[PDB]
Amino acid sequence: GSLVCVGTGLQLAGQISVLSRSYIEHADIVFSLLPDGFSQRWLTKLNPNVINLQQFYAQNGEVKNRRDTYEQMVNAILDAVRAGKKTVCALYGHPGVFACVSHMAITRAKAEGFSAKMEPGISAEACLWADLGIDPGNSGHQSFEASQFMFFNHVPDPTTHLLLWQIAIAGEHTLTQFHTSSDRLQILVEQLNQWYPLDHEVVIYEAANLPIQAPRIERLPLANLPQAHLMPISTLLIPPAKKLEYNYAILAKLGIGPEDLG
Amino acid sequence: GSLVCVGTGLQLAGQISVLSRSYIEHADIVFSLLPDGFSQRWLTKLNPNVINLQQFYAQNGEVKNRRDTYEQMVNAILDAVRAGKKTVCALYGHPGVFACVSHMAITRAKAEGFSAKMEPGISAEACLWADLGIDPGNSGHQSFEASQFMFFNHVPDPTTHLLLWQIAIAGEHTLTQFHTSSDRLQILVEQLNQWYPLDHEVVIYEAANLPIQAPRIERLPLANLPQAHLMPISTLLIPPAKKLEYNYAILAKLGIGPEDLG
Amino acid sequence: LSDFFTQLGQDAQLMEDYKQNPEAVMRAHGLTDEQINAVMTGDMEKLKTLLVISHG
Amino acid sequence: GLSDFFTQLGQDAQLMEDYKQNPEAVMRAHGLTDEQINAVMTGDMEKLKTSYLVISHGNG
Ligand SMILES: Nc1ncnc2c1ncn2[C@@H]1O[C@H](CSCC[C@H](N)C(=O)O)[C@@H](O)[C@H]1O
Ligand SMILES: Nc1ncnc2c1ncn2[C@@H]1O[C@H](CSCC[C@H](N)C(=O)O)[C@@H](O)[C@H]1O
Ligand SMILES: [Zn+2]
Repeated sequence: GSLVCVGTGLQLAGQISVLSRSYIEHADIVFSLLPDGFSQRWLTKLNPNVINLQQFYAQNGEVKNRRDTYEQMVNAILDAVRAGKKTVCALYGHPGVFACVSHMAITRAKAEGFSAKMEPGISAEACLWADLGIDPGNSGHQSFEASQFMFFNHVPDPTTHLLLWQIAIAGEHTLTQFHTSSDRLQILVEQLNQWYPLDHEVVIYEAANLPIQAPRIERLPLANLPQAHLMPISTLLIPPAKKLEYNYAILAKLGIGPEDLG
Repeated sequence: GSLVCVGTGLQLAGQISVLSRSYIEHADIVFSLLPDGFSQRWLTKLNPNVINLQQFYAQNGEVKNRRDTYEQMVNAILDAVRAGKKTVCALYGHPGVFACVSHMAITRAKAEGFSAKMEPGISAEACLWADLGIDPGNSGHQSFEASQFMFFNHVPDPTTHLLLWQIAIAGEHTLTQFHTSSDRLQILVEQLNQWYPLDHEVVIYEAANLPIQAPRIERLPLANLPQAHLMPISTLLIPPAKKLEYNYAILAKLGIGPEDLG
Repeated sequence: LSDFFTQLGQDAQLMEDYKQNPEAVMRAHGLTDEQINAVMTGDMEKLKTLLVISHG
Repeated sequence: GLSDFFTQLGQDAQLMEDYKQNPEAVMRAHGLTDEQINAVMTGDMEKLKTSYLVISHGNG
């Protein structure tokens, strides 16, 4: 048995890599986690032997720690590998970007003496740069999971483009709810206000999953965030609050000045 | 005429998106910037009408500011669009990640009233997560261009994975050289030492471009960077120097604590 | 619907045709008026009538 | 020959898995020479090719 984890990108059918599609086609079995039923039908036509990982999520308003969902997901994948199947895990976007299931499965597979690798895919971050026409290298880039930013001490660089992932569940500590509340978002606004003014324009971004769909690119003041309509697939972009300023300290060590810059 | 900028990823042939490959195949003309001659041959077989942007780089030890190189690249692309050609720009990796040519061409094309868009691709960063088995969401991620980190004021969060791109030309202020010097790297080491010990293990990473090639994953102490062997495609990964600390201020506002964390 | 969307997402010729004239292309692939309306209004939920894998 | 092989290997997951099982066998079967094979096994990319890739700057 063996394992290969691939990503399908965000867009239907077209955003998967040539080689990754090939892996799905030749697999003995595929474990999937895709955005919608259109992608699910696409996958099944490519390879009929599919197990949908969606089933391991809380069903019927049940209370279930996502930690347990992920564990059950990993175990299902490993059961196929241990059985001797050439196993492919097909996750939307990049299989190892803000996704613990693939990394976990690969680690466990290697430990039990199985071949396991991960193939990179196109993530929501990659879609954002393209859709917004922003280069992460322009003034730098930082990414944080929203709740982690709240729970732990992170210090952002306000000259960079800052991304807060999973903004829709920002502050949801139990890991049992599918969305947070406005009061939690308000606490985030107050936290961010350390670096960013209340009137600072931020962007709620949602990459399209269908080819006939337009991305969501809603600009609004940071203050209005708690009233905004957020979805699980929402990412919050916080543009720079300050322009780049010369680092005279290091310039001096280099024995040069701003005017010497090419 | 119209413009579509696509990425081909890092790996030969297999790492381009299905739709992006289709764009190349149906293009009137293609402007390329690919890693090697294997990739160049691959492209020419998909579409014979190819102009190599590589020609706009300084030739024969000439002194040329890279800003001029990029301007000439953009002008070549736009000339084809202005002529009425259905134009595609094929850059390696992601066309809009630490790459100004695509963004610039799209901006100028729109201003002249032409249809122009960018399709996301698999970047070196995307390859890094997979090859090193690191989830950027684990403790967050930050990216900076090495020289910009030196010339301008940037403050890294030492709890996150930090990436310095274009490490090979770190501190090369003229934009006319293809590499930097060990004295320049030593200055960067002293700068980084504000947050990172000299014995802090860092990683020089190079994603493979060929299917028979293993990636470069060289671990060394930060102190030794100035003596290391770097290539233009080298990226420096600096793992966290500190673990995540609790944000009691926010936790209290949320009315919870570490023990209530799901 | 499903067959159309899958083709459109993969085929750059059809994609460029679509962008030129969405309604003409959609009608040519047999989409109903209500399906076309849903697309043009951007009502994705109606099209499905006719994701968190980590924590902090 | 060499180029054709690499292009196919990069795209075809079946061949890739075959290659991973037995590199030398697959390479020899696709007509690669002993020198080419040696280069692959020693990871000498330079010999296999027997260009600048910077598309941005940090001067603002
Ligand atoms: N269509 C979409 N548009 C924008 N952000 C999205 C998105 N789908 C997922 N995300 C982001 O990803 C988070 C889930 S984590 C999964 C991310 C996925 N592996 C990837 O490569 O993108 C969401 O909370 C959101 O922050
Ligand atoms: N094969 C490779 N492995 C690792 N980093 C690479 C790489 N090729 C390019 N890079 C990084 O990218 C920089 C050039 S900027 C172009 C990056 C490309 N658009 C992408 O999406 O990756 C290099 O200086 C290096 O920091
Ligand atoms: Zn990033």
